Amino acid sequence: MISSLWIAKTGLDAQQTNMDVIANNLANVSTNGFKRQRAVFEDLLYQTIRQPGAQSSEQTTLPSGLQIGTGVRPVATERLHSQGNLSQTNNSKDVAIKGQGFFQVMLPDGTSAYTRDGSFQVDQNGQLVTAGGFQVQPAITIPANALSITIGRDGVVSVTQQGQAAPVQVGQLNLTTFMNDTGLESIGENLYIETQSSGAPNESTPGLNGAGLLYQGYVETSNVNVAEELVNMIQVQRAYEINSKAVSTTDQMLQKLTQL
Amino acid sequence: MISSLWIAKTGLDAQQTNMDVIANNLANVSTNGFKRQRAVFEDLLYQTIRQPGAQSSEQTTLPSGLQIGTGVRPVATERLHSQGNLSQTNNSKDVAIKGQGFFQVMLPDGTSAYTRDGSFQVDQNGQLVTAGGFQVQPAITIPANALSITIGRDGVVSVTQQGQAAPVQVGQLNLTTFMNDTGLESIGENLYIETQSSGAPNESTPGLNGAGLLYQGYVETSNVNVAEELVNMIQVQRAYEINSKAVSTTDQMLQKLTQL
Amino acid sequence: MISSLWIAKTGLDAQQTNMDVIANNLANVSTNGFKRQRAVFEDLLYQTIRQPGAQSSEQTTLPSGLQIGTGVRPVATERLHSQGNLSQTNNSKDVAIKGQGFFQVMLPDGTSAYTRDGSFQVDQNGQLVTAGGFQVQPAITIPANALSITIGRDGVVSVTQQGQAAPVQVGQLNLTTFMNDTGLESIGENLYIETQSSGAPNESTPGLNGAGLLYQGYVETSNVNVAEELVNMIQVQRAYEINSKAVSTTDQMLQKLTQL
Repeated sequence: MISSLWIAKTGLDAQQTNMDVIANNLANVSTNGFKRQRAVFEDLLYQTIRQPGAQSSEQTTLPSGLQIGTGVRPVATERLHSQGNLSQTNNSKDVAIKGQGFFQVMLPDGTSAYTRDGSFQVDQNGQLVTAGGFQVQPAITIPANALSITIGRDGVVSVTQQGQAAPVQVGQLNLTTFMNDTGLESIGENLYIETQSSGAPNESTPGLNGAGLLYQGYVETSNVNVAEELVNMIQVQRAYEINSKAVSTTDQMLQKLTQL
Repeated sequence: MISSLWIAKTGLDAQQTNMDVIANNLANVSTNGFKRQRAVFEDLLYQTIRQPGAQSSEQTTLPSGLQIGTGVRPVATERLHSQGNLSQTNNSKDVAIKGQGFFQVMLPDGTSAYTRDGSFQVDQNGQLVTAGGFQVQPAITIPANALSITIGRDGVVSVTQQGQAAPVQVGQLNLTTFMNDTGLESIGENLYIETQSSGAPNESTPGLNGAGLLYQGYVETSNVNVAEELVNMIQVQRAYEINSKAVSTTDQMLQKLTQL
Repeated sequence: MISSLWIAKTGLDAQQTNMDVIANNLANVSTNGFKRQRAVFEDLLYQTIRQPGAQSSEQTTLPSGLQIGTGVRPVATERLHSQGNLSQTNNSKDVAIKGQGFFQVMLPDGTSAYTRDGSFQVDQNGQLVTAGGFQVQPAITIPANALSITIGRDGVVSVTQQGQAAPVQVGQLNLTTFMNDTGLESIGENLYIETQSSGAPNESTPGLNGAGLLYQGYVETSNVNVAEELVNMIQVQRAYEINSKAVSTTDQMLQKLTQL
């Protein structure tokens, strides 16, 4: 209709996506291992009318010609993979991570996902699963007569058998690093899957080769900054305010043109 | 948006960082070996509208030109490395430090960490560890037939064997001194790893070369005074209130402006 | 468009600058050595319609002719360089200044800046740097075998070596003073630079030449009068309300001028 109205529509859509991201952040406080997400925006086409070069006279140059431009196309959402603030859960199955690294988990379809969530569980068959039976990699099977479990800083998981005066080592729990942590594609369940952007996964025991360390009895909190989200929400509401104002102004312009 | 909103956003961000630092300081009272932190702030860019020099006429000079300025960027969260108070734990397996010095520790990489926590413990294989299987350096192996253990002010760890009336020298436990204590980067557990600003580690015997002494039966208490932290908290909370008030004022300004 | 509307726009922009200054002042509470700014405004053109002199008759003179006037152009922002409130931070690396004067600092660009922050450090090479690794002036280096540092209120810096019973004089730390401290152009980091409105930097030992004294273990707090800032913010909010109302009135007058 008018070049103005499409531009304002793109602006409204951009503010709406930005509010979607803020709402997803704000809802996911108190979710373990969640990574704050933030939208990066990007301006659209520029309809060039007079070429910014294009010497006007035989000598003059015509600096900074006429170009209009449209749109606010949202180009990406970066995920901030910073260390969450650890919290003392004092729970024997809850393990947190300090530094880079992701737990590897075998999805029932046979593919591997990666989670920064150590809110583990032990099922019927003794496996370490994670809130949904997603069996970890490599498998760790607690003996049926084990009493108490411990997970060292180096990932060595061992149990205290009954009667046995020793912590026999049951399994080894290793992490995985991606040379682009941000490029993982989340599929829900607090899980990410490998894509072309993240690059190949390097699996190693904790500590070695850039991975972090494992802290039993702690859980990683979401790195969502509450005040940042609140001011973001105020700013987004006002930007939406203003863009709808622009839509209405273009409406009034067009309507006065109609009754002409 | 409005410049005011960005400036006040940075103000709330800085005050939240201050509040979180103070909360960590206050919640870690009665944590052995904790080191008190404080945040140091720093203002951001100054948008110069008129340059403070920039003569107007051929005579006049325009003193103190117009520059707005933004932000309260927190330039650091430094850590005060003062000597904590000694308290009689009476436990023979706990040692504290008087003066400079950190107990060196082997991470699973083969690197070095450093901790002022001498509540040493015995693993299954007899190596001295510190709350996490951190095999102290250099390697120290408590004998199986240990009856009592002593650690002098020069750091020699010697044990009483059955039958023999002599404290056989089982190991030596020297401290590590950095030229900049503040520069250390914590990785939790009250452990610090060497970094470029801390300086190269100087490993040396206790008591000599500026180091401190090793006191058995003592634990060093956190250098956090509750009264100081509470007065600091009062000041910070009032600043936080004022900054949120400024954000709300800018909100009201904008929403009325759009009501126009 | 309308003579009313451009004047009202100038009023809105002046109030916006005023809120910017208030928000930067108010966000920089709890910033050591910060100085409050205050914006000074200045009315624009006065379109003369009838000259206030300009005899109408051979005898009458027409007092108080007709001139309309526009604009509220903000002409300057003066930074108030008074003494902040010294507080017992009780740290051997924090020194405040009592009276006039600035610490000179050598930026890596080679040029000189000046700061009223004593929140110093010692980097890996022993030098005193200022929360950002900026080498103070003149050169200084703490010997590696130092145990303490004291800054006499004359400015002489002396450390206590090991063994030696004498605070060997490491160096001398002197201040810099300007005739117009307000003229200094701040560039963030709490560092100002010499501008040609401030004048040549006159460097001298503390005390002499009108420079102030050095107080170790103190930090000079920002001189932001919070009550003045808050009442100013309320006043600015209402003034913005009023100017937007002026824009609204002009808009309605135009709207039923067009409807005609």
